[PDB]
Amino acid sequence: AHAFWSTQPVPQTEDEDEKIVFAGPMDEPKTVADIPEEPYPIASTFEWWTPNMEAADDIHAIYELLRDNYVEDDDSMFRFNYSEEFLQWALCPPNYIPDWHVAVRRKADKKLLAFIAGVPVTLRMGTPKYMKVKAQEKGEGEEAAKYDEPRHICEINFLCVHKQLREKRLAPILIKEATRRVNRTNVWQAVYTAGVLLPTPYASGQYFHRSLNPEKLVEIRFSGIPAQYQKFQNPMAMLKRNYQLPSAPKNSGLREMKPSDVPQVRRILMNYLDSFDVGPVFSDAEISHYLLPRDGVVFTYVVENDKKVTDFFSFYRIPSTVIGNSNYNLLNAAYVHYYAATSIPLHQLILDLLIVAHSRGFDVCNMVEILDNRSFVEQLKFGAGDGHLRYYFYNWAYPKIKPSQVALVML
Ligand SMILES: CCCCCCCCCCCCCC(=O)SCCNC(=O)CCNC(=O)[C@H](O)C(C)(C)COP(=O)(O)OP(=O)(O)OC[C@H]1O[C@@H](n2cnc3c(N)ncnc32)[C@H](O)[C@@H]1OP(=O)(O)O
Ligand SMILES: Cc1nn(C)c(C)c1NS(=O)(=O)c1c(Cl)cc(-c2ccnc(N3CCNCC3)c2)cc1Cl
Repeated sequence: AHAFWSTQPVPQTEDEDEKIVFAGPMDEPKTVADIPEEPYPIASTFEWWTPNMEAADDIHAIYELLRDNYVEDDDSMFRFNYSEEFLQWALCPPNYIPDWHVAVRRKADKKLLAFIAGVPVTLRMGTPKYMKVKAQEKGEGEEAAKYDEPRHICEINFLCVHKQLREKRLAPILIKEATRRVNRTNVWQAVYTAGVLLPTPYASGQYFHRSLNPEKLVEIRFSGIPAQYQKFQNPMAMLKRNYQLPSAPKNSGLREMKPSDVPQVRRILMNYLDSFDVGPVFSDAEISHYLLPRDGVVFTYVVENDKKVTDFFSFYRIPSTVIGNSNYNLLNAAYVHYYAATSIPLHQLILDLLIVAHSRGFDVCNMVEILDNRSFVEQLKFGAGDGHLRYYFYNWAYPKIKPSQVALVML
């Protein structure tokens, strides 16, 4: 049973998801005037707080909460340690709404207890291709096309309750208050991902990992030496050999992205993401924000030969705290972000991603099997992990799609 999720406008079961044939809202159309202006009620010893995600101290406060209380693996070996610079980048994109950054603090001494954050996204979330075909076959083209235009909605992330406050039904209250603040802004859908299975994803993909520093990954037990390698005299030497990379990129004309690259990168990215059922639409301002290099946060390279940009890739950094190991404090992970290839095969473009990430001291390259990420898995020696990222909408009925039909990278 789901005492909270059963009350919310999301599909309730997989069986229900199979009956969905058109994109559209779940709930009753409602107005901003219908939405309470007073904050959701909360216990008298707590209070709502809106941190300023551009202000160093407030960013540091939220950073500490997440550092100590955000996503861990099941064996409490690793915990995400999103940096302060990362949080300001993720949470303050163009036209962000400060009121969508929602915290709870203990009233007496202002102890920070919980967080949830929304950001705007312009999303294509109309009926997927395979379902539009079914609609044509049945003379239902019109209903299937009703919500084809890209929508201005909310992306939700960084939901976090302090370890001491777990299993007290605080997460639902955060979710209700975030919903209220978003609805007051006349937005009625959200998109979110989680590693856990909730009612009810519209897509799911496995995580994949590419070892860059296998000796450290084995040391911290992110990886082990696979059985097959025990037939060698030095299993770790062979493992290191297996994962060795060039020390400099191989593509002629690879360089870091510059502000002047924004229009070309926008063009080639938007052309590419069009091929997917669910994907973001990005303005120039949003391309600049999400793709221009930021030290320690996001790294973006373009292939420019003979004064023209033909390809690009981007990756972002999230270190994870290594909880139990004494010798290392962090696992430095690079995550595959947006990319587009027009001049070279995708594997040739992404090999340079691995090369750059390795040169910069990253330990592993991670991604979900979205976009065309499957197309380079084997050649570049990615392996599936035990994790899955599930993709959800709030208040949006959506036919189940494959993860290779998802083009929205979730941070
Ligand atoms: C229109 C605008 C709409 C805006 C809102 C869109 C919706 C956004 C929804 C949020 C998208 C977040 C995207 C991300 O950030 S995913 C990252 C989530 N964060 C973590 O995993 C950090 C570590 N864990 C925690 O901080 C806590 O365990 C959390 C906060 C996750 C739950 O705290 P706690 O463990 O103390 O439990 P509770 O007693 O307060 O509450 C129990 C209820 O919460 C349901 N639950 C558990 N985990 C999740 C989860 N990841 N998404 C949604 N719901 C979740 C659970 O099924 C149960 O409901 P029900 O099964 O009884 O029905
Ligand atoms: C290195 C490491 N550090 N940590 C903390 C872990 C769990 C690992 N192991 S992992 O790499 O193999 C991996 C990774 Cl990265 C991520 C998740 C996961 C779980 C829940 N949710 C998300 N969302 C990402 C998008 N925003 C919303 C939440 C990701 C699961 C695994 Cl299992």
